[PDB]
Amino acid sequence: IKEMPQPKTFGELKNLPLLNTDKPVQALMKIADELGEIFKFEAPGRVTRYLSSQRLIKEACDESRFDKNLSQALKFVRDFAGDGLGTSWTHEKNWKKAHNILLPSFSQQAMKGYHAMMVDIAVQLVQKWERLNADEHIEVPEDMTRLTLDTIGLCGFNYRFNSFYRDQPHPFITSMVRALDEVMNKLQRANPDDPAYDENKRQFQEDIKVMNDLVDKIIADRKASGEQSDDLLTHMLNGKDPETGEPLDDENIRYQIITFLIAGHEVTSGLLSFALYFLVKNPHVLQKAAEEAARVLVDPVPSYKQVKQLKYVGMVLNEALRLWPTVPAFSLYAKEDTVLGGEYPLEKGDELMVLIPQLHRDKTIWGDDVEEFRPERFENPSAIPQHAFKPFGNGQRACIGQQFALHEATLVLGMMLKHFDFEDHTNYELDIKETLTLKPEGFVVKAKSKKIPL
Ligand code: HEM
Ligand SMILES: O=C(CCCCCn1ccnc1)N[C@@H](Cc1ccccc1)C(=O)O
Repeated sequence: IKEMPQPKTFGELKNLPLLNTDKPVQALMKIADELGEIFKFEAPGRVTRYLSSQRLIKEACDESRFDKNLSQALKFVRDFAGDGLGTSWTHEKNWKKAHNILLPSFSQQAMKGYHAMMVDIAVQLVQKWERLNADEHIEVPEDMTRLTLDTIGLCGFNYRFNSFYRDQPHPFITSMVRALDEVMNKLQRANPDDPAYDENKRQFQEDIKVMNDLVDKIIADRKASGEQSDDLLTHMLNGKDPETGEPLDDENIRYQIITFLIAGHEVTSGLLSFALYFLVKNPHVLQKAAEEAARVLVDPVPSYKQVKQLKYVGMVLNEALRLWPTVPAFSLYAKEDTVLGGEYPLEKGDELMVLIPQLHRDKTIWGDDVEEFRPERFENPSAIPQHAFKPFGNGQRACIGQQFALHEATLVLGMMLKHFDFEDHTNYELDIKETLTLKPEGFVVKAKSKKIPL
């Protein structure tokens, strides 16, 4: 029996003030560096344990011993994502129902049907960059978010956000981002009941109403038109859970749409942003990825099959997910009393946090060059030990969107590498801005067209 370490405390507030910082994930990584593979973390009314080693996390990923927990972040997101798939407990009827209904909509096979709509947006991104003047640069996260948001709007409910036509965000996105911002602020409040936050709370209630009203209208409009487009909304309106034989109701459909819009916004564009960052910081890797793009993408527009042949691009994306996974943690609870790692006894209901970026730096798994960007680490998933790489979560509660995210990311990065040479013209210094996701803030490049037509 080992006593786990714990970072510095602040009297009655326990460890909570350590989260009152601009970059809490990066702060928690630094604590893990200092304290090792497990540390206790306490706040008023809260005890959890942060795990960072594959040795312990492989046990935590045992679904017979641990189930998904809603972290405080997820509990707060649930105020607007409801019992959508990402904020529901495994035992809620709507989790298994929606899971069973949506699985075929998200399979590798379903990507063949989304492919054309993803290409539509990817070409818009390429045309924007083809149309820049010589003296201009690219705001990378900003453009990647235009791409990923538009892609989930079109594939998700046949709706064009038309993000490449505008600077101001869509009304829905204004409220979604402000809601997510309130969540992060609320996690950092030492005195969350202070009347100083009454306005924040009033604003949050307003932003929830905007998200609900706008998505409910999307659903109502679709029902009234009878249109049967090949999108997630159509699948949810028509699908029946094989098990219960029931369809999802409209309220839960709205929560799923809200869930997908969160996931497909900065969470997914973060992957592309970090990938392009690592590529321009590693020119030999960029060249190898660019050589593959040119070899495989022989037609004016990529086909579904060509995207699947972009193996090295897929390895680039996995290595980007290894260093900066854009859902940086998830939470579990013990289903019964159990012992973690032969050393840490846990009681039924005890909570764990999996600190993914720190797992992905476990030198006993990856070797001493863990900070280097080497996509070749992913040549053979069979050489990687169990549960060493978890950017999409675990088990039946893993990311249902994983194939969607990787297909759109591989497609557009492939096209970017085919059509442009890239210059890190400012010698950009990585600055990772934290929301509930991660972004290389202010990352900019210049792109010189290879003048290959579409
Ligand atoms: C690179 C982009 C993405 C990453 C890194 C990511 C990561 C994750 C992770 C780690 C989880 C587990 C969370 C937990 O255990 O609390 C998760 C769950 C989920 N993700 Fe993603 N995701 C991405 C993109 C997407 C997209 C594009 C969609 C949908 C369009 C999506 C939909 C979901 C859903 C619905 C769940 C909940 C699944 C369930 O519990 O049944 N994700 N994601
Ligand atoms: O460590 C984290 C990282 C954030 C996890 C959410 C990530 N994500 C984003 C979208 N979907 C999930 N979050 C803990 C913080 C905490 C610990 C103890 C006491 C208070 C807060 C939590 O949210 O509970």
